[PDB]
Amino acid sequence: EVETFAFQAEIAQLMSLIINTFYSNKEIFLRELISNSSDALDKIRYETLTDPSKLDSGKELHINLIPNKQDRTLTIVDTGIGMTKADLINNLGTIAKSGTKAFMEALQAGADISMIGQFGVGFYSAYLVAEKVTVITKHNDDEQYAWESSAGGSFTVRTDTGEPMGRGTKVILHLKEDQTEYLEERRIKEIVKKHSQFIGYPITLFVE
Ligand SMILES: CCNC(=O)c1n[nH]c(-c2cc(Cl)c(O)cc2O)c1N1CCNCC1
Repeated sequence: EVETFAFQAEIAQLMSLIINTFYSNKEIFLRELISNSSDALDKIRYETLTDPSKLDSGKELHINLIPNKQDRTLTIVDTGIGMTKADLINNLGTIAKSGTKAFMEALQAGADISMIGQFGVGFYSAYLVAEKVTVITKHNDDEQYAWESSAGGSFTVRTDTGEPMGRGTKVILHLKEDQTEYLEERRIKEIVKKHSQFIGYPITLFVE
């Protein structure tokens, strides 16, 4: 059923640095998420170039944004390659330990946090606005899993006999009391227009 994993020390440190460092420009989280989705869609597209069956689990490659003012979530869905359980345990497909190192040094030499994605650990910026992050993922070569954490040095993984998804990744953000602007139509379109206007895949913003 539910396995529990400790973050490597370095991720745990990045996460804490992200949660505590005073830093106003929290909007970038959306850009790192959308850009992760796009990377993952590149990958299923690439793979399909040589094997068309790769797309049997769905041929539309797209990114939806789904706010929910009632649950206080913002969900980013994509029809990318997805991750296996191994990928979810191994820092969500990232090279997060070396990447946290280069980010740490960079930060001490005058990066700011908005530059997190140049170090390959953009996922973690989700913790700028979310108290808890659940990732659901289905890869063609594995079953559906949900990865979850509220930081604090640990994460969980479990099989998701929830809503089958076909193929993709779904990042539900459970937003902090004071970051509900990220749930407003007006405010999301603005961030997508500003940081994510040249993404090679349709982005749909759902309405409620
Ligand atoms: C090994 C093949 N799978 C993937 O690469 C993958 N599948 N889904 C994602 C993904 C990860 C995050 Cl954090 C996200 O917000 C969206 C994604 O699609 C993936 N990424 C995106 C790039 N960083 C590594 C994990």
